[PDB]
Amino acid sequence: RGMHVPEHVAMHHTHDVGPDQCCSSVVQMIHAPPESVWALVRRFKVVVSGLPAVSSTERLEILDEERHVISFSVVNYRSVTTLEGTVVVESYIVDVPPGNTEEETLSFVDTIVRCNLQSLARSTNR
Amino acid sequence: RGMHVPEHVAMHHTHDVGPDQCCSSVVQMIHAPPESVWALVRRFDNPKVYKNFIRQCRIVQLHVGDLREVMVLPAVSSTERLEILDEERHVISFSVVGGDHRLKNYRSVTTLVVVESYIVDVPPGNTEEETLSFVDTIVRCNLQSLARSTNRQ
Repeated sequence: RGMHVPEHVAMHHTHDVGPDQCCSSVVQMIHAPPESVWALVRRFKVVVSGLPAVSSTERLEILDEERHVISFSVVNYRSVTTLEGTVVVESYIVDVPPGNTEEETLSFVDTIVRCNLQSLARSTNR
Repeated sequence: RGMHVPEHVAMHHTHDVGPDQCCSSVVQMIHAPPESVWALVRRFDNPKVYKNFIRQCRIVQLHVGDLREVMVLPAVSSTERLEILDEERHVISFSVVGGDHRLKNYRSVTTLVVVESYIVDVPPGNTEEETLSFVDTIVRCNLQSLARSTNRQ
């Protein structure tokens, strides 16, 4: 967006759009210290079942302990995650393969992140 | 929370866990008044108010006995009722009669002590350590989504 401190969020959360490629931002912050949050955002659970099958092909491309950055990816995703307490932004990338529209998908890959960075705040109250 | 909590968590939750009919609770706590909590949640018209992964939803000619047409990827679509809309003792329950989807019998009791009880005809022709975990997580996200939208935190 142009956050409070988009500084390590810069090169990362900056993703290239495309003709089929997409991406978006988030608002979820925590008041427990940041390194106490990183703690949990470092140990690779949050398929979720539902549909008959469930596949993924994930991979780590960035790991930064000193400044706090872990970039997920697929084998298209390219999730990036950043940080009196702490902030936690979010962004990713994706595909609209014939079958839907961005206002279902990026709102199908949107709604989950809140339910993933919301899971993180409970575990570090405030 | 605690043990003086049956006030309306008796005549509801004390409920028929039959043979293939499972259920489970939900630890959640919000710093707004239960009245402030209730308004956000009361809204059965739009479940979107706070409930996740939903899509557009209508009704039938909100009320007690008036059906709705919520819908959620590939395919699946949910059709519910509102057996109980108790507005004084914060309680909503609603069954998914006339649904399109797999997961069978339902009566999602959301009472406020803030707890959501779910029931699922134990079999979707599948496991049981998954039927609970598939939904109980779905449940999880929503009440967590309930919390956010009111200034609990």
